[PDB]
Amino acid sequence: ANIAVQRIKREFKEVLKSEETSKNQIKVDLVDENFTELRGEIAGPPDTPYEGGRYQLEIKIPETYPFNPPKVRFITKIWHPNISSVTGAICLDILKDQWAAAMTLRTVLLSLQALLAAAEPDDPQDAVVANQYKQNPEMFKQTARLWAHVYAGA
Amino acid sequence: YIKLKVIGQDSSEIHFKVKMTTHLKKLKESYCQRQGVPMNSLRFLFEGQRIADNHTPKELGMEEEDVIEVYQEQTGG
Repeated sequence: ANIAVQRIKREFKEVLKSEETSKNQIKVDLVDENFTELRGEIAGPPDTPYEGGRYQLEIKIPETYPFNPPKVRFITKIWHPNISSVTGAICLDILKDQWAAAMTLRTVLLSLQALLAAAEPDDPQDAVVANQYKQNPEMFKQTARLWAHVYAGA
Repeated sequence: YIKLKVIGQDSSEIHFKVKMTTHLKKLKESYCQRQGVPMNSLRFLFEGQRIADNHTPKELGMEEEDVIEVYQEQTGG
């Protein structure tokens, strides 16, 4: 849809103009001329093991958007119970059964940033990491902190 | 007042009553409103030159039944 491309363009600029961008919490780059792929970046939220880090996000707009959600993946490896430590695949309701057609790129980026500050270990993407979060919090932090240095520029 | 036809690439022709000494701001916003798209998402031409918000039919030499051509913006606004 050209409705979908015009929309994505508008939401791209909405992120550009956002306060969260001017504070350098979130940003988005254009990848393809056609607006079907973007690259997001979120800062590690303060008082978490990601803090100091920056996380790139592959964002792909499927053909059935906006009736299906953007396909989002971490490019930057991260140690988090709701993100694959191997693939960056994300467990998050708004990317699945709680997607709503009126949700914006900005909404997605902010949700992912809140995801980083707020895990749901009883619905993991990475059961090893989630088991560690639950059973051994301190090893979980040290590891998340080292991944953030190693992979996220922390 | 003067009738003016606004034509899109689909070749739709939508008619407007417009005051001679009044900003084309209104026309442009009313059109975008009719079509449900943001203003700044479309540009409007008369004789191959873009209308501006400050422009009026007073200037531009705009007549009865005269046509304005509307196009989508690359940015999309």
